[PDB]
Amino acid sequence: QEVTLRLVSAFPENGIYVQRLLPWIAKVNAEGKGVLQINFLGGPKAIPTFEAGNAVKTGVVDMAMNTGAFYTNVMPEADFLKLTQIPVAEQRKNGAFDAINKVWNEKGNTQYLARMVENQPFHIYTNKKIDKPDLSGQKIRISPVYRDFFQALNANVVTTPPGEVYTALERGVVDGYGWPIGGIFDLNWQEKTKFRVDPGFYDAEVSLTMNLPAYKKLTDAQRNYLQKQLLVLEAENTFWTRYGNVETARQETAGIQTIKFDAATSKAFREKAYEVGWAGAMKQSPEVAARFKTLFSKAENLYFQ
Ligand SMILES: O=C(O)C(=O)c1ccccc1
Ligand SMILES: O=C(O)C(=O)c1ccccc1
Repeated sequence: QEVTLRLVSAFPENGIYVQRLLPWIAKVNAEGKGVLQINFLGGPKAIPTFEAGNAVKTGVVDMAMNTGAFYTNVMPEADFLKLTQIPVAEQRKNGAFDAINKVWNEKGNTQYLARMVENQPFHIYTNKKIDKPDLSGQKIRISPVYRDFFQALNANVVTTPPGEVYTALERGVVDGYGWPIGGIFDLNWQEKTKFRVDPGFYDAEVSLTMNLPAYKKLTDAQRNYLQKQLLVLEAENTFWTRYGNVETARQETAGIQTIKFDAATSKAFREKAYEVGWAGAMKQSPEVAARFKTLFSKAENLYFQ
């Protein structure tokens, strides 16, 4: 009657995302005895960051906390969730959530369960000051989130998982990196970060996913309980707006300088991120990308303007 599901984190255990995950697992377990439990396996030391998506697809683990940016090896469509401009509660009402799950099911043998990070724009962080929206000469650490935009800004790019960013900065292998507004202190990157470029762009996606067979094997009661707890997790996404503000102030206090462009240049920079981001998605998966685009836009922005 009680099922135990094995869950891995693609992010380091000392980061904010695992700090959010563990109290939720604790609640699931405390309230789920006799019904459903989650066995947290650990972070990248258990399964490498870029392998967690495949581990879920193949059932080596039941569940993961991960970003689609880390499992483009399963399906390139996985990276598209950075382009959401409505929050997950609204995605559940407008068909976006179901559309995501349809693709994840078919192309990845994966059920898309919940989004536990949103309202976290991405930024360029760098040690080489710029005064225009261009990165010529710079070598920047990335995941797939940033590839299209940073290449369009003339950056050289190199892929690393989050746990190798500190080392890349320490060795001076990169001038900078992409990351959300929040979290740069968790793995001590502030030590080697001089600037953050504004504005931010896209919206970070960190979600829970599950092996599709394992999801289908749940009893109705187990699935209903899991769903209740998944919505409980998402209801706490109000945190992210607070965290963004605190982290922005924390960077200023730490002496990280904000690079700002004028109003027109800033507006065009964020527009460019979305234009090239969607153009890349469209090349990668025309039908899925086009469909997601119509479901991911703000209600106020989806028609003629
Ligand atoms: O820069 C990354 O590693 C990345 O892709 C990501 C995605 C979501 C949240 C934080 C980082
Ligand atoms: O709201 C905060 O002060 C904040 O940034 C934070 C960070 C981690 C846990 C709790 C709060």
